[PDB]
Amino acid sequence: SHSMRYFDTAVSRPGRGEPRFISVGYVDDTQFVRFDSDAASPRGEPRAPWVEQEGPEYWDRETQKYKRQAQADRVNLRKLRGYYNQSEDGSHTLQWMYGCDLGPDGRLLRGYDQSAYDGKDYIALNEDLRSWTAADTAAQITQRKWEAAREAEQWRAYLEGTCVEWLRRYLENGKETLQRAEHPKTHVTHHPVSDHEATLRCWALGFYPAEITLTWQRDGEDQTQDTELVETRPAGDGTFQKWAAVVVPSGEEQRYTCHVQHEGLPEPLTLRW
Amino acid sequence: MIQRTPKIQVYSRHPAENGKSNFLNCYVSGFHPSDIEVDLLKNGERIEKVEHSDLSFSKDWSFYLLYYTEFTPTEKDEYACRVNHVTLSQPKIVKWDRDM
Amino acid sequence: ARTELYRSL
Repeated sequence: SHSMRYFDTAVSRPGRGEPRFISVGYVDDTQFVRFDSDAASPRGEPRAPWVEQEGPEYWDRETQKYKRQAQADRVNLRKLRGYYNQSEDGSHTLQWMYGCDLGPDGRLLRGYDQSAYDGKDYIALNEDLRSWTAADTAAQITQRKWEAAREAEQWRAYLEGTCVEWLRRYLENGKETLQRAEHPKTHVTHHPVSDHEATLRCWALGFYPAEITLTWQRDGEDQTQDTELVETRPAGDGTFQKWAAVVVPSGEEQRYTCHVQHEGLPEPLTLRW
Repeated sequence: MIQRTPKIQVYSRHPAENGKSNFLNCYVSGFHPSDIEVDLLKNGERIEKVEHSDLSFSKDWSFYLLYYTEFTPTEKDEYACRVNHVTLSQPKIVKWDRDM
Repeated sequence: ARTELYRSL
């Protein structure tokens, strides 16, 4: 499913100024916007060409919203230090993620609104968009407040409404990239690895979206246990890269095949050395 | 706090060709908290023109960043990524291996 | 686009 997600990070830095707030937004695996409270004149800024075309009222309003959330998070960090009786000397992190996944009917499939403090879950909106999960006593304080304020009903309306509406708009305006997979460019390399063994490495480069599967089989059998697989990584131009490698006895290379599955391939590819 | 040590990958944007302009990448992921120092090195010397992606994080809340710089590889030049973080007693240096 | 709903803990 297509998805829109915002990732917000607020970090206190006592003795080094006020907390820094950074936010990025994505459609699927494409970033489209950033905001950084430490920038010279902090603004929501485009990072994809399909939102650069949104007009000046759009960017003014997004800027406004970011600035108000940054302010509120400086307060949030203070509050959290108090809830946990933390020292004023320590640095702390509050992270928030919210957004929506788009269903086949063009409506909300799943919405998200959740948070972590110092790397661990704090409070999250439940999948029913009606109720909250608080991880500890401090978070239960926020929960009770938010229950009494009907915060979940407000979030529900945003997630079902605006969030999906904007996602759909972005997907249409960006369709040539967001709705069109770029297939992986694939090849195999061979690296003699001792006097009698060799590494075969199956490469997938230049692909979008990031989801991919690379597997080595020997005699048609998955070598799951003996395959080194790196984590899929960004190329830096909006595409991704991955490889999988296996160490084989020299001369047995022909029994090995690399299998590539990706949404941009109509049938899985097989490569061989 | 939860702390998590960074994973590191060093690699080029495009397959490397001696004398063709390219980008050298150092991808740091899986780490918490978000303060991290990442330098790109040429023959052991800090490269000054280095940019990085905007701070983001994964489902498990761990952070990721891409540090990158334009470069033209040659046979002789050695490149590397130097990473420090609170979880490390010493910096990690991972060499660019064009086969990885 | 961002929500108008600001988190206040």
